[PDB]
Amino acid sequence: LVPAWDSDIIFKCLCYFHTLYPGLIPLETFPPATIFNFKQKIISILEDKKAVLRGEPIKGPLPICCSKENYRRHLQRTTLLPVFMWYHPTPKTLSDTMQTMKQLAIKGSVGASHWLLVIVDIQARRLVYFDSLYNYVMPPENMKKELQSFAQQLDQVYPAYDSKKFSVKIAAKEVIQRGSGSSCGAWCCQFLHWYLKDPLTDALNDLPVDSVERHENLASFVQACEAAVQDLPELSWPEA
Ligand SMILES: [Cl-]
Repeated sequence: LVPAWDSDIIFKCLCYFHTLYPGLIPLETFPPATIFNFKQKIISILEDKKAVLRGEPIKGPLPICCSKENYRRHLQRTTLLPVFMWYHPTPKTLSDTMQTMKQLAIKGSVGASHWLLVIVDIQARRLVYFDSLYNYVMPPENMKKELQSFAQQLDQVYPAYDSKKFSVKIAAKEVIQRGSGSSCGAWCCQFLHWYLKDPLTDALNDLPVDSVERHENLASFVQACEAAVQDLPELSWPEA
């Protein structure tokens, strides 16, 4: 009784978050990033930011629902990439992950599929990894090491003025989404909103223990989001 946010409603919620926090670029979720290509996707966005900062053309392709001029403006302004990752345990490649996702979508079934969020905070030079199921993909200390290596590539790809290094944070210390099959999308957008309000958010440590109470507060958050996006344009990037 707090249902599944698909890629559509996650996208709209991100558009809405942009209008509150312009630094956030509302990256599309169709087709989404995966465990296999999220690094390439991020690198490619930051190379496009660098290009735009130099008045150069961009490479990486246009988002489907965004004009070229508007995308450039977003890339210029953005200080935060919300990368939504669609995962399933069975597929072993990008090609198979894509094929699996298309199969469950064309059946409208859920499966063992799951949303993760990686936040690239460019201002703070911080990678934040949020898994509402704690270790659905791999243990957190292993994700940490994998992301620290990634963080060193980003130091080369997107240097700071003073060689300040990208740091890594694993957000969830425990399973957050307790006894719920479907709430992973919503949790991702809740955590993102907390982070936009306060990048040093302790909101995950401050949760109620009671799983039901927790999911009621989330149901609140979800209704407030659904109200705010009701009138907002469909399949259409906000103008930066
Ligand atoms: Cl932006």
